[PDB]
Amino acid sequence: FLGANHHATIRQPVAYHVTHSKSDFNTLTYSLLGGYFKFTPISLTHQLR
Amino acid sequence: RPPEAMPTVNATLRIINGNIPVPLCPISFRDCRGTQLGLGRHTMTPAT
Repeated sequence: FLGANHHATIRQPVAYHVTHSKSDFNTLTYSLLGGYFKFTPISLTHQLR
Repeated sequence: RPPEAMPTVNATLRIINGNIPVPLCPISFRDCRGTQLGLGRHTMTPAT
């Protein structure tokens, strides 16, 4: 009753990144930051520009 | 008291990798293996 992996706003491979990034711990934030950009006929019009 | 049997051969399964005799799996191999494990993981501080 709280959600599902297939209907949520965040999926498991999104956490597999944070759990095994093994980065400098100060770029992981800027990795997630991109990791939260939507993928839509509209969004790319913002990003690729 | 081990009795006086006639000598026979018997074998035991080396249970883990480490038991391999060292002049067949040399030191620096295991050390570089662990180093490959030691990538971006935790390392204690020199003072400790």
